[PDB]
Amino acid sequence: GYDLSVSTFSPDGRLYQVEYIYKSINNNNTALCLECKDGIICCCINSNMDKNKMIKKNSYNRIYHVNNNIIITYSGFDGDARNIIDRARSEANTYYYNFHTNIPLHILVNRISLYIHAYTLYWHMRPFAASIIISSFNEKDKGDIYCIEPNGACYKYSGIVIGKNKEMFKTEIEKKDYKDINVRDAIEDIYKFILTSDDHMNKNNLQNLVNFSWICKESSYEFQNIHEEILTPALNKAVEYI
Amino acid sequence: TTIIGIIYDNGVMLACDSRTSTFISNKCSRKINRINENLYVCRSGASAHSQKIIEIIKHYCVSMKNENRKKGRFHVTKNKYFYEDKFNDYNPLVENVAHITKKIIYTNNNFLSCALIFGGYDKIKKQQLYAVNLNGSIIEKHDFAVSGSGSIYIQSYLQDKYKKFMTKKECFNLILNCVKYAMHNDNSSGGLIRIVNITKSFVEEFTVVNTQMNFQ
Amino acid sequence: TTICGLVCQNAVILGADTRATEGPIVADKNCSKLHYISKNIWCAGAGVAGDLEHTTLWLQHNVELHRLNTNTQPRVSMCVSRLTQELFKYQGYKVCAIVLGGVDVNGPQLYGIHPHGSSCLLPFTALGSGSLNAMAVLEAKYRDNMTIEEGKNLVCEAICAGIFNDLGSGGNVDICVITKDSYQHIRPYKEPPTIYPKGTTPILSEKIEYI
Amino acid sequence: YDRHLTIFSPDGNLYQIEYAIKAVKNTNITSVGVKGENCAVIISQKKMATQYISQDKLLDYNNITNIYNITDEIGCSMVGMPGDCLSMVYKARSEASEFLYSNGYNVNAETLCRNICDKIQVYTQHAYMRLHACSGMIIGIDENNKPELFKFDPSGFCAGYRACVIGNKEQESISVLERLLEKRKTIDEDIRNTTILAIEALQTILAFDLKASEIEVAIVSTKNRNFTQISEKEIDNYLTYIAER
Amino acid sequence: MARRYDSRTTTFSPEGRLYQVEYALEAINNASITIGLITKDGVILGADKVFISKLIDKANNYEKIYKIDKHIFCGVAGLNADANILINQSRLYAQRYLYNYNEVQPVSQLVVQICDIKQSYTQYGGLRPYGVSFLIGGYDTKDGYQLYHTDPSGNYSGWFATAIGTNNLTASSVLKQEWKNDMTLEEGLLLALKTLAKSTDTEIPKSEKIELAYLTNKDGEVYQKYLTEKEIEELIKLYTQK
Amino acid sequence: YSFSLTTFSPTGKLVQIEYALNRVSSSSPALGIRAKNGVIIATEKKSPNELIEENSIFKIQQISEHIGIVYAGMPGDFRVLLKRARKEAIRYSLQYGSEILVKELVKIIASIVQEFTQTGGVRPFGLSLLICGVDVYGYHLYQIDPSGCYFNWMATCVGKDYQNNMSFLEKRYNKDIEIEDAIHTAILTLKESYEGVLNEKNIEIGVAKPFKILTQNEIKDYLI
Amino acid sequence: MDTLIGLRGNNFVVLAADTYSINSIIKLKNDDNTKFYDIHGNKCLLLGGSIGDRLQFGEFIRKNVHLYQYQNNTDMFVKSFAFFTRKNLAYYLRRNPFEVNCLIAGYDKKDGYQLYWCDYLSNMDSVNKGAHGYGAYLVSAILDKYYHENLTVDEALDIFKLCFEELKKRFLLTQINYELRIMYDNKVETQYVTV
Amino acid sequence: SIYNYNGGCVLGMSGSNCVAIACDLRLGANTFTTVSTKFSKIFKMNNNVYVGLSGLATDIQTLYEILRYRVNLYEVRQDAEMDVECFANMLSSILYSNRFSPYFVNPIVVGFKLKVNYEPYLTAYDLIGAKCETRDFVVNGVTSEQLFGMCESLYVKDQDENGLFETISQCLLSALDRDCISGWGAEVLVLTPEKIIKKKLKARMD
Amino acid sequence: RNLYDTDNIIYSPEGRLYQVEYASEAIKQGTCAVAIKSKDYVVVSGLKKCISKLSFPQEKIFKIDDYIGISMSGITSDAKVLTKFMQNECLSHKFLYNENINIESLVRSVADKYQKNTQKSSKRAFGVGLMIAAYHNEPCIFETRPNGSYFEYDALSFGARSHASKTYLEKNLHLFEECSLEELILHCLKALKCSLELTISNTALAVVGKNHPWQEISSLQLEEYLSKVK
Repeated sequence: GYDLSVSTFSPDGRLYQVEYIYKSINNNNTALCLECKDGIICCCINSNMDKNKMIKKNSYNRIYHVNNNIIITYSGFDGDARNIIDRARSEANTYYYNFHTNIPLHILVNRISLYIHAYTLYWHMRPFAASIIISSFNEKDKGDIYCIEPNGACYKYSGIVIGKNKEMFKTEIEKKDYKDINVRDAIEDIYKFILTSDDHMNKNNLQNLVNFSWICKESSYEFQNIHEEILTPALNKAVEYI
Repeated sequence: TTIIGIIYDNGVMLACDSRTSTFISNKCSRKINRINENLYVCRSGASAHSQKIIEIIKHYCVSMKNENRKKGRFHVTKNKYFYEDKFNDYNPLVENVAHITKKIIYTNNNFLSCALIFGGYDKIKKQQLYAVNLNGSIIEKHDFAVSGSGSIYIQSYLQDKYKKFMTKKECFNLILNCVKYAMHNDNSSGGLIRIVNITKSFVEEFTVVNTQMNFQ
Repeated sequence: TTICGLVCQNAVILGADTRATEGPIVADKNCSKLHYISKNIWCAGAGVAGDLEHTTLWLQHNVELHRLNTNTQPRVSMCVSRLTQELFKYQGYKVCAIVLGGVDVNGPQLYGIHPHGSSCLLPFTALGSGSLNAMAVLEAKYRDNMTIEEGKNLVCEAICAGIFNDLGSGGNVDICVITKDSYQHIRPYKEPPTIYPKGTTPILSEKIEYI
Repeated sequence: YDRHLTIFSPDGNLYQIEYAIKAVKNTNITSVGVKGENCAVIISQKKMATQYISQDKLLDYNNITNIYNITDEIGCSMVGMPGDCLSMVYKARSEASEFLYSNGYNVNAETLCRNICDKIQVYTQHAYMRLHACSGMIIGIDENNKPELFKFDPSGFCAGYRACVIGNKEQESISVLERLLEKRKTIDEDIRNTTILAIEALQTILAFDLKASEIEVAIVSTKNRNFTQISEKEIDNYLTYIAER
Repeated sequence: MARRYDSRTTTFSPEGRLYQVEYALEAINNASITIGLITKDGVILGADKVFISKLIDKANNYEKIYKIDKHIFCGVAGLNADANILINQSRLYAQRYLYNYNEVQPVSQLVVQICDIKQSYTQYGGLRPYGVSFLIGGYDTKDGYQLYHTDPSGNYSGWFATAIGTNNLTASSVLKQEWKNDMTLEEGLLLALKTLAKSTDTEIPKSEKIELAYLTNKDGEVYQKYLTEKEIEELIKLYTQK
Repeated sequence: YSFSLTTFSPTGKLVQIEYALNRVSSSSPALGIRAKNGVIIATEKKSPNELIEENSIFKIQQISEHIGIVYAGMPGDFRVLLKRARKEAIRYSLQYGSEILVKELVKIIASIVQEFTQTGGVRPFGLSLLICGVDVYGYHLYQIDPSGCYFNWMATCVGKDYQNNMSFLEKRYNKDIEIEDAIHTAILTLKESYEGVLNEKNIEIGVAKPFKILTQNEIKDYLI
Repeated sequence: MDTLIGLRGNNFVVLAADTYSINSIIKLKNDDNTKFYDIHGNKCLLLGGSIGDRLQFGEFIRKNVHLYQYQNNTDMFVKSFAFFTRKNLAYYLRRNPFEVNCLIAGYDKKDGYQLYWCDYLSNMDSVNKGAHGYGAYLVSAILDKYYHENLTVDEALDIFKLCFEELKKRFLLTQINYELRIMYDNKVETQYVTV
Repeated sequence: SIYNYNGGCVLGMSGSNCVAIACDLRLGANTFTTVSTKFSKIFKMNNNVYVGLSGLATDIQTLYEILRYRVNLYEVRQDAEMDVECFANMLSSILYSNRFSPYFVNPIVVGFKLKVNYEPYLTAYDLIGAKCETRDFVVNGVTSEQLFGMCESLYVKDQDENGLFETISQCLLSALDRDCISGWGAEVLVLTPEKIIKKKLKARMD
Repeated sequence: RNLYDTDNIIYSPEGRLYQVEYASEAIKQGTCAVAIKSKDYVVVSGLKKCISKLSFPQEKIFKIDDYIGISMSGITSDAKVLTKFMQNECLSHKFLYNENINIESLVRSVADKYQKNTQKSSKRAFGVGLMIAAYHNEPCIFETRPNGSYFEYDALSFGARSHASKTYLEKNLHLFEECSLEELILHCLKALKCSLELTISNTALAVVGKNHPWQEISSLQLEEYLSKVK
């Protein structure tokens, strides 16, 4: 009876609706961000759409950006995450209007965390069902990656995975330190981890179900999606390895 | 009123008179206001308007400074203060405070008649002068800024004497002589001269008693 | 009106005359112009009669509310901030030229507040029509460190100068000595007919009603 | 549905307040506040609150922190659900800034705690909003140069303390603090002794050796009114001073 | 969902009844008795006090009978806090009518206004009704002396003599047996004492649990008296003489 | 979305108000006594556990210069109503220039307490207030319930075992006694129901000169 | 321009007004009917000023008093009617004023026959006699001279005849046609007087 | 010039154990046409509180209605008569609540403060509630200068009821004889703690 | 699941929003619609619902803008609301600026409108699915759903008995890119016919593409195409 409203604590001091949101997110499509020596690399594996064959090639992209220098991705429902990303862009716009400089990453993360958290307080609002990764990289400060949970918790990482099969992806990513590995070498490792972890993914759908993006030295520390010419030899080498 | 800012090699010096209002209502005033430990601003124009602008922008700067804090662990009478924020971790940028002040002035520029000179130091752009004009336009000055009634009388004089990389001593002498000449020529400016020198690691505020001597 | 304030060692001394005028006509010969704001804060008003009285009552009771909530001794700077924000809320109107004098943990503080909402911390000041007459005496005779009795004498001289030189000033001298521990409001500090026969007035009717 | 909402049960209890306090207890984070003669110290365990997500190895452990600045001079520790705790930090900052703007001088710790508890009471009374599961300690220096240490819970009950704990153990940690303070009965000596007592109290309460990397210590004093975190090296030196007899 | 916690106070029952109104009436019927009657001299209100303890200040405290205006007074049966709310509102309405018209409100118009307020809570919104029933007595030039009886529904009626609260039926029986048209002030006061004694199950009425007040017009001026324990004791001994 | 959470039961009762009264009856006891030259309000607490600042947990509080208040119930509710009552007294003083009469304050706060028993989406206040004061019409001691009902008392108690304390006061109280006698009676009534020995630390007393809150040494001098 | 006249005795009240409807320089009508507003229950509101403001205010007051009397099932007292009219006129004074001058007449059992004079600024008082318009300047003294407390209604009508003749003879607007309300003996009568 | 439309003046004076208020009875129109000679500007609030309202007649009536409303609510709520000083502060607050759209009125308040001791109480106002209390006399209206002169010359401290009546009546009548737009009768109320004497003076009608 | 399907803001223990799922379930009862494209054109076809002998067929496809049209499946009133919103957005973009609205921006705005009704307890999800056909620098087919998601397709179909149409599209997708317009219309009509005969009355059919504003195909041309299909 206590699990029918986000605004009610259960006798053991838990909000069951947020836990059910966590269960919803853990079944959704995988997303990961990884700090590297020269950049951050973001990768979204949309394994759920392996059934739908008529979807346009690479149309579905869960990787978005703010200010052309902050990557923002998610695992969860598309509409809620679009709402959060619109809030992030609004916060960046308001900050630049007030102060004439771009929003710091930690301030944006805190504000979006509060925005997510506010919907877990009242009996009439649906809490957002999405975990949100927000990340950036700079020449001086290196990489900063944050993950905002559906409960409003925000935590900083060197690398993070959310969504389906995140345990296996985390286990494979943890095998080696990536802060002394470049992003171009890291793409092959990400493809190998996807082939070993997600059972729906295979050689014939890696090219059209996976979104890639990064912020590194080669992109002048600004947002970009990986071109096909860089992706194709990497996934070919991963398939040959596997 | 005379308010002056000059960037020198290792800091920025602001200076002002003390006279307020044919009748002198006050002769010991504070036209230079401490917004933050690394950021001061000089006022000119209507007094109540500028003072409420100072209070609003102090509130904004305090909010910005509290929000700028990251989580975790990292790493002739003078009065001197060392910055608590040694590494400039969370002190707001001078550009940010000057630009929100410009926004507030421009939004209310129908009735607000205030010209401000922000001076300060941050780790990104080092020492900066910003001039916020009457209608709410902001211009960054890399050599000097001047405003108020008296400043006009010294314009060419400052333009004659400014050097690109002045030391502390000669910049102090220049700014003091500039305010002295402006007070000599302008009735609306007078009294003791307040100077604020802002540097990488400290701020020192000088008070000066003055007299103009000439046999021209 | 002539009002004045000065800062002596561990004390503020406010002073005022006791004349209120309806234009050329003296409307009140013993008006009180020193207003209580708290035990350690007093003020005097030199502007629109109503605005000063109601603003002083508002400030006094809001300061009492703040004292009750926070339990701290009130600060003069809080009164300055509240007054200036309220006066700037109106575009120059609700004119109140105030001398606000108090003692708090930061020391004795004297402020001149203008009707447009600008404040100025001062060692002494004077306000009203006879402000310049008082300021002459104060600027002649003020020194930084003075005893309470010397400050009282100088305040009395300034207010008397305003009384005798400004036509809008007259009556007695009021003073208030504010310290941290208490205040001493000395209202009468200094002071520089026919009976008709019964029934002479004709009447048309009279009615007697018993209470 | 009397236990679902913040309305009275037949026994007169608001069980939602009890369950919010249970949620605060479930995080398994211990924080301890101590008051010196002219200083105050907060120590916290620098661990992620026990929640759905566990601790990842790639998680930046320096970023974890239950201690926050409200102003330059007032600080706090906040234990509970992390989103609730962040929301309460932002609320406290907004209250302090509003006090500074309206009154022209900085709020003190007590008035800040009372304003925060006024906000919390609305959650306790209005059925349409959830209680913030967040317990908090606040420290500052008042105008009289004496240290203030105050503590509040989700019920909205503010109290001043010479020393206090937010954690899983109460009436044993209270005994530990009682023993240390009665044993205790120059500004630098006061600062050092109070920091030592906070560190040793946390070590005794938690019942295992503390690593300097996994605890955060912050202090206010008349020597430095700004609420500042001491370095990891200083905490390591203080831990070394323990067990050297 | 908050509609699960909504009791729907303003919703009809199957029998065309408001259950909350009927429960408020039940609350009224359990409260102590208040009687009203009309004499030739004027209006009488009486009530039996609820004895909580001997430490109550019985000097100038009246908890059942209240003044609304110099020409209107009322007796309460039900919850006292709701009654205080509605009494303050009635005082506001009387002075609002004096403001708008420069003459005193007729008693019927005040009864209509306060009963409209009571009816609004039964028809509009989702709040509980006021759990009070009034006996509003008064005088006006157009209609003379008047006594109205209100209810939680906003229904009101007009009476020459009636009773509300506990044991109101037996009080009404005694009233119809004993009340008559042309009756004096003393006779009406003795009848009020008799009715309070009969309804309170006491052979002799005790002055310490009787509130008694009356409104009378003399010299074209309305005057209200609230009898003290001394005057009530005088009337008690007069009642026992008869 | 606003509806009353307090509703009439089938027997006409408002169960939420009954439960607020139950919470009142379990909370720590407070009392008031009106004497012919004054009025006092007293309360007790558990002994402090050597850490909590006693001065920061006073239940007796000053409303205005000659008005004080104590409560039995929920502390946060008490702080909210205390702030509101200070605001209302200040509003009266702004309007009429004089200190608020005790009856007017009691009526206003009683109406405010009533409003939370009918307005939607809220619960009743979980406390009972005792307000003591002096004005031109004399000395007043008023109780206010969670319902919003208020009572004019000569002496009363509003918490744990308040029937027993009320019987004690009924035997002891007289209409004409001094302030010292009333304080002695209040202390004896408090220590009667208390489990164990009632020290000075387990007592707060306020007395209405302006409204005074007694110091610990004064209470100890009374306890001799 | 709209001349209004009122005269109150112990046993009557009489109101009178010119019957001209003016539009710039032309008389739209010599039998105007937008000045008198008879209310149910022995009450009359005689309005001057702008025709549109007269219509709006007169119908507003009439529809409000009728609503009162039907809601309460009683006749509103004349004093209450007059002070309600003044209150509503003063309410609009600082927000879109009704530039209308008012004579308010009635009969009560409580207070007998009653006349109230009220101007466009809502300055009201009870009077035995009163007038409005520029023509007031030419009639008021006549009302002062020939009035006495025990006038019969016919003597009052003779006084009004003197007022009308003076308005014809001396006033710039040679006002010839007049309407009269006579309240007396629990009846309200209408009369029309030319010259 | 708004005060010249109707004219009018109110006066109050104090004696020993007695106080008096007085006013003219004219209602004028356009500064020169007299339209009533019974327009009393004195209003009873309670037995120890009277108010004299001079200025624009519509604002006199509106303010009197507001004050009657407030006083009746206060007295019925508290079951006691309102203190004269409480009423004076309330009148100040009411006048200041309309600061930017004021009622064009210049009130005086005359009454007895109760302490039973009956102390005279007199205070005069401006249109926005700035009040000055006096021990001797109070004046408002367009005839303020003449009233000030008469009261300054003729006021005698601690007069009995008869002497107070004669002095206040002579002050009012002499002041009114020098004012075009005020007069046409004069009302004089004399309050003592047991009774009130209301008189109408045989005044000029010019 | 009866506990958790009562209000739209409640997640089930499996992390499902049952009311949004029911709004999606409303879409399968609508008549079938199909949309395909080539390099140059998008062809939309649909089965018009006919509820009785004397009825006229319910309209299935609607014009949004000169190069934008839609088809709907589900509750037609919700579709009307979304249609008016889309038309107003298109005309507002043509009013403020002098250019056609970006199709992706329009579809995102529609999806935001979908999602905003899923957040509050006082609102319900739009119980309708839209397929949006347009030519904005290339042929494009979008789909919107009650949960605020949207997708882009090379070929799309939904409604009652749309599984057979989906199977036909799965078989024949590789041909559509190089098909001419006549072959594309024939393929779309055959995919629709797999869902079932077709008739000029009961068959909505429209084309949009390069140098070709949105146009319903006339009854005579539709008769020719239906004859060719049979």
